[PDB]
Amino acid sequence: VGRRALIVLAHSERTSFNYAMKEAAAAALKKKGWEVVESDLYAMNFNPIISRKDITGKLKDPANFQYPAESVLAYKEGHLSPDIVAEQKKLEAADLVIFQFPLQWFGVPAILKGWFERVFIGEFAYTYAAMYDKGPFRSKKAVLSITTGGSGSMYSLQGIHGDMNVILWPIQSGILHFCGFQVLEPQLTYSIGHTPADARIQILEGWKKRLENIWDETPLYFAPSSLFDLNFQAGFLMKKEVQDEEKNKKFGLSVGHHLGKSIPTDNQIKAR
Amino acid sequence: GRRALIVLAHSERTSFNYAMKEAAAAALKKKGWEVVESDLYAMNFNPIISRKDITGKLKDPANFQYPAESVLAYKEGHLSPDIVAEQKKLEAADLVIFQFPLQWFGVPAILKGWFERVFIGEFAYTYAAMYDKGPFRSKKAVLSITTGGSGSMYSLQGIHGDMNVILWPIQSGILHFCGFQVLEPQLTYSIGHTPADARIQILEGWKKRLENIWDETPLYFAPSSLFDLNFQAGFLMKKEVQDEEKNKKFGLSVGHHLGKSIPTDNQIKAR
Amino acid sequence: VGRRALIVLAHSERTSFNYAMKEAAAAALKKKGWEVVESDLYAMNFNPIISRKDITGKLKDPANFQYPAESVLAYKEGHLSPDIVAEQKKLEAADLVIFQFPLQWFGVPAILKGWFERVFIGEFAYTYAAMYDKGPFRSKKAVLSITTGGSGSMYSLQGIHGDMNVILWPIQSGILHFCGFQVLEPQLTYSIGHTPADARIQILEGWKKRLENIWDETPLYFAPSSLFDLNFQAGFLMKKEVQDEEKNKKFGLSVGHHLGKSIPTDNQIKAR
Amino acid sequence: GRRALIVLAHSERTSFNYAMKEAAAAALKKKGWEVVESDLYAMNFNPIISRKDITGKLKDPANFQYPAESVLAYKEGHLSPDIVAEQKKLEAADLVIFQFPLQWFGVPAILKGWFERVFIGEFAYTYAAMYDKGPFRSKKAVLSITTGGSGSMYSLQGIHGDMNVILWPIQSGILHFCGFQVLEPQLTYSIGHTPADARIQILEGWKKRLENIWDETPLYFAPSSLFDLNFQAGFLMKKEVQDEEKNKKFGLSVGHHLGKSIPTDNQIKAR
Ligand SMILES: Cc1cc2nc3c(=O)[nH]c(=O)nc-3n(C[C@H](O)[C@H](O)[C@H](O)COP(=O)(O)OP(=O)(O)OC[C@H]3O[C@@H](n4cnc5c(N)ncnc54)[C@H](O)[C@@H]3O)c2cc1C
Ligand SMILES: Cc1cc2nc3c(=O)[nH]c(=O)nc-3n(C[C@H](O)[C@H](O)[C@H](O)COP(=O)(O)OP(=O)(O)OC[C@H]3O[C@@H](n4cnc5c(N)ncnc54)[C@H](O)[C@@H]3O)c2cc1C
Ligand SMILES: Cc1cc2nc3c(=O)[nH]c(=O)nc-3n(C[C@H](O)[C@H](O)[C@H](O)COP(=O)(O)OP(=O)(O)OC[C@H]3O[C@@H](n4cnc5c(N)ncnc54)[C@H](O)[C@@H]3O)c2cc1C
Ligand SMILES: Cc1cc2nc3c(=O)[nH]c(=O)nc-3n(C[C@H](O)[C@H](O)[C@H](O)COP(=O)(O)OP(=O)(O)OC[C@H]3O[C@@H](n4cnc5c(N)ncnc54)[C@H](O)[C@@H]3O)c2cc1C
Ligand SMILES: NC(=O)c1ccc[n+]([C@@H]2O[C@H](COP(=O)([O-])OP(=O)(O)OC[C@H]3O[C@@H](n4cnc5c(N)ncnc54)[C@H](O)[C@@H]3O)[C@@H](O)[C@H]2O)c1
Ligand SMILES: NC(=O)c1ccc[n+]([C@@H]2O[C@H](COP(=O)([O-])OP(=O)(O)OC[C@H]3O[C@@H](n4cnc5c(N)ncnc54)[C@H](O)[C@@H]3O)[C@@H](O)[C@H]2O)c1
Repeated sequence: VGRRALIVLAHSERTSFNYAMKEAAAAALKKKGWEVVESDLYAMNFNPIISRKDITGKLKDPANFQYPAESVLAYKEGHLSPDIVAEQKKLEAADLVIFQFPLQWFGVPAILKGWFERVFIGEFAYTYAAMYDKGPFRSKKAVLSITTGGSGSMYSLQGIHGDMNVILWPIQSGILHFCGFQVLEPQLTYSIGHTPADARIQILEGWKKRLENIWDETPLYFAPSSLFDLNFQAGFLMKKEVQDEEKNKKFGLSVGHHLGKSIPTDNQIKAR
Repeated sequence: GRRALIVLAHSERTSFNYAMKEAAAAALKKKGWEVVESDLYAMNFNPIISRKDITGKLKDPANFQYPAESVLAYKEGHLSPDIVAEQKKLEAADLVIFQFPLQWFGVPAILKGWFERVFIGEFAYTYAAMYDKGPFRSKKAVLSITTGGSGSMYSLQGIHGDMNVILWPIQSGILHFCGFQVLEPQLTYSIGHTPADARIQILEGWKKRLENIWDETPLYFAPSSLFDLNFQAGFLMKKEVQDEEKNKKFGLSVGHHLGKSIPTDNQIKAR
Repeated sequence: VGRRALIVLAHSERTSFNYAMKEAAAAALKKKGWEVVESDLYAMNFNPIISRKDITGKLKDPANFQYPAESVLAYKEGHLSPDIVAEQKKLEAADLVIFQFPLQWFGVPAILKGWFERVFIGEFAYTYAAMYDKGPFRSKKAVLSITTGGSGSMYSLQGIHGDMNVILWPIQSGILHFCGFQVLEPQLTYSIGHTPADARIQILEGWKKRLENIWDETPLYFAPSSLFDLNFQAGFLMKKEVQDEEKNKKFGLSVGHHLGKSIPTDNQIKAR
Repeated sequence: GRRALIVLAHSERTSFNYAMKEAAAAALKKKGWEVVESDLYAMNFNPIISRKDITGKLKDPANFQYPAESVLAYKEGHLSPDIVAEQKKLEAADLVIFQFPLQWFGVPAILKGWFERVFIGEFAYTYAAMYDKGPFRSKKAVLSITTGGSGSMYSLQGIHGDMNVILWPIQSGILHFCGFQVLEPQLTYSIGHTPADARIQILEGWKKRLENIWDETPLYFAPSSLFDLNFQAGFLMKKEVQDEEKNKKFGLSVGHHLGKSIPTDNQIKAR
């Protein structure tokens, strides 16, 4: 029939390049016969604060409330807040998830951060049994599309701000891959606010061209979970024999699994 | 007679996070500190940047840009009063303690929003004064983080990976960027599977540390003097500093790894 | 706690239980280091009728006068009547607002009703941009303290008068929450004039005990405004996908958002 | 030759509310009604209950209670003359029309005050005779409300919530409590966004309705016969009526929802 795509947008202004890049992605994907659902978080007045109000039924323990535990029960028993559930249905349907946002304080905007917190509940988005490459969204692909005010030189190995690969790691590994997603190469649009209108149009056309064949792309490299002992008594440490195979190599596996050695160039930006 | 701000991002008074805020307040007051708080959930703090944050005339309502508009609003004094209140707390504060649970490898959304609305240009950073030359070089900040995951999971060989990498965007990208000297984070791992007697110990450990907090060495970040702070040079590391570093085996920091090894616990232990 | 509290009182007699409960609240709060400001509306000879006299400057349109529009301009340009402005300053300062009044005709007294009408002006207390949980007083907490002549059985589900939750809804949702307030559990003191002296003393002591730790209480549940399309073309209706998630559930969200189903027990009286 | 009272709570003669008062007067006179008015703003009506409302000897000036004192003052005939004047209008009136703009989900303060000062015990209610057995069971009342908000906002799925809930305290708690049979309210939503052609239609609709107003079915309120009207029983619903209602899916009314569903438009449409 054709595949489904979710576009999460974290910018308040319709006049923004971020909004322009959401519209371009929708356009490009529909024209290739994709169904396209959106979460325009500001337009939705999405609520990004985790609270008791997120559970609409009986709390297991109202006197000693813990959001991890309570939210998971509420999912299983089906009395999560309906605004959460609506976003979860969009994700279950979605084969590709595009996150369009401006980098703010080296991270996702608060409203997108809150979306992850309220929507990516246990049992739904991760278990513990099944982390990382074995997680519930291993069927799905995700891509970050980020704009910055700072130039790309500032996020180079020798830039004042430092390696962009380090900045992306918590989001791409810690949030997206943790839940199973195969993470595609991020679309980095540097110093957008010093780019003249003719060149922005080019960037949009570049973005649209990429989305034509997005599904065929190689994902970023993360250490398979098979390299680790996935149980508590072992501490989720990297297997003793994998440490032995890696002792000799000069490069580490990834930004987070640098292993006290060099990080593979553009681990979080380019695939191999 | 120094001042301390405690920012707390947890909704429940029954939490260990709340317990660690109370312990810090206690310990600091007893050493003659003034202690101001921002309990963000109790304040029902609003973490979403919007036009409503500027209370006066916009420079350009048809083409609104939060960076530029917020900065004018600071200079002309028509920021939203809830923002201004937090800024006054910071101007007064010598030490800032951020108490929060790690959520999705980061600060909670409400604390993230606080940074976004409160750390406005000209007030918290300019670009002519970045990093060690920034407006808060007089001040010290420390993260106090709790996790659900065990510390083995955030070791070099842990499933989740090096905690130094996770802390970098916050400690360098937000705190140091604005000038703060960043102290060793208080990392309290897998708190919900720590027995009661050991939690009591952790609180007492926290209180003991805060007695002599001010004397501590800060974490190492590359001085901005190692870089060409102008656009034509690209804010790249000076050509002669690259020459001095060519030979060394370790990089400077997590973000300035320079394609080499990261100094062990760059974001966790001081030099 | 160097926090501020406003106590609005709508009873004419100093000999009243209502006055006794104002005094008890002031006592209890001061002793916990609160600043306490009062609006004793009868003692102030407060004027509760909206008129042109409420605007002291130039009317925008004297031939076709509309209090909503004119009052809002007068706030922005700073020429509201000084008696209104005085009350507004009390509100801006106040973290907690306590309304102490006798139920009169299933509602607030006329003088308190007038206070709402003259003091809760647009831009100050509400905009249509920011309604309900996004409103200007989301930082503040409010509580109703109501006395009745009728017994509590009369306002039970099977009482002659009917559910008290229905009676409170217009005030707590329509007035307090509309302006942003987090609304705490109302203090309902039923049939006070047929309570023996020893039990009245108990009620006062109960009230004082509650106010010690008032700030830590959970607020009443109102449907978040994030469940709705906050714009005119959509009709401020509940989002289409939230209605889909709620179609199946047996209980409605609140007294006003009952959705043609059962109302959550004591939605306007107890928190969850 | 029946009589009608029109109570109006709007200050401006240029208002749609005033236009709807004039239309009702017109329509009713033309059908041979006598029409008395209470234009509360024009009367400079005083809506605050005070001691000044009793003009004779108080029973207990040191411990004053408005319920008790006002009732004695009615029986002994020394109520304030402005109250008495309004009471005479009510005694004469067969139909009472309340024309007002919704203000804060309620009647305006001045109309609220009118109820408080005019609807005194013994005159408008006793505890002997509440609801359908009350003194005004001979009379009919109708609310004519204008709103600024659109009707979608007061639908089951509207931001503001069910308008049936909003009307309940007024129609049941004030009007029916005193005996009135309450007719379907005339709801004129978002009048200030209605073009002139459609306003003319609404007025004509109002006038057409008033021609045959007296024949209309009233709104459904639970008869007081479903309850034990005595204090020892607590004015609770009879044990055998609860038994008849156990099985039904819909409750009786908005206030007597009985923990179940409210009958659709209980306070807006007759059954
Ligand atoms: C709180 C906060 C923190 C921040 N922190 C960081 C940080 O840590 N690091 C960092 O690098 N940056 C940071 N920034 C900067 C931020 O990343 C940039 O402001 C953002 O990336 C710019 O993207 P935009 O879509 O908002 O741009 P806009 O300025 O909204 O858009 C750029 C230009 O494109 C124009 N345009 C829009 N659509 C079109 C179209 N279809 N065709 C042609 N022209 C078009 C616009 O009118 C405008 O002139 C921060 C900003 C904020 C508010
Ligand atoms: C949305 C979300 C995302 C998350 N993502 C991550 C993630 O990416 N990585 C990660 O590692 N974790 C994650 N977590 C987990 C989070 O780090 C932990 O839940 C948190 O750190 C636990 O601290 P707490 O204060 O919340 O614990 P609590 O359960 O509130 O406290 C722990 C125990 O201490 C007790 N206690 C309370 N006060 C005292 C006292 N005074 N003295 C002694 N004992 C006391 C409590 O009663 C309880 O038994 C996430 C959680 C959420 C909600
Ligand atoms: C116009 C009007 C309409 C009304 N409509 C309704 C209605 O629709 N529904 C309804 O249920 N009720 C209604 N009522 C009744 C009203 O709610 C009650 O009369 C009111 O709540 C009683 O409170 P009070 O403070 O006036 O009581 P009071 O009678 O003034 O006080 C109660 C008792 O407590 C004593 N007392 C005072 N101070 C102290 C103290 N410090 N310690 C101990 N004892 C003390 C007093 O002397 C007295 O004996 C209405 C009343 C009016 C005037
Ligand atoms: C303090 C306060 C609180 C409020 N609270 C609420 C609330 O909680 N909820 C809510 O929904 N609303 C609320 N409102 C708004 C109120 O409900 C509306 O403003 C009011 O109902 C609109 O009717 P009006 O008579 O005032 O209209 P107007 O605007 O005075 O008149 C309506 C239009 O009809 C025209 N018109 C006048 N006479 C005629 C005629 N003879 N023929 C044809 N056209 C004519 C007028 O010129 C105008 O264009 C509140 C208002 C105030 C002042
Ligand atoms: N990390 C951050 O978020 C960050 C840091 C610094 C600056 N900024 C943003 O960048 C702005 C910097 O402005 P500025 O005063 O430094 O000037 P500018 O950088 O916008 O213009 C001057 C410089 O631009 C460069 N440049 C390259 N191509 C150019 C072209 N075609 N035309 C003109 N200049 C060209 C040149 O090196 C020149 O020295 C800030 O106002 C802010 O918006 C963001
Ligand atoms: N709810 C309450 O508690 C309360 C309290 C007091 C007053 N009120 C009432 O609420 C009113 C608030 O006014 P409002 O916010 O409803 O005004 P509004 O936003 O409805 O007025 C502007 C209208 O014009 C339309 N419009 C104009 N140009 C347009 C265009 N080019 N394309 C599309 N649509 C266009 C807008 O969509 C909108 O419907 C007050 O004046 C008062 O009457 C309500």
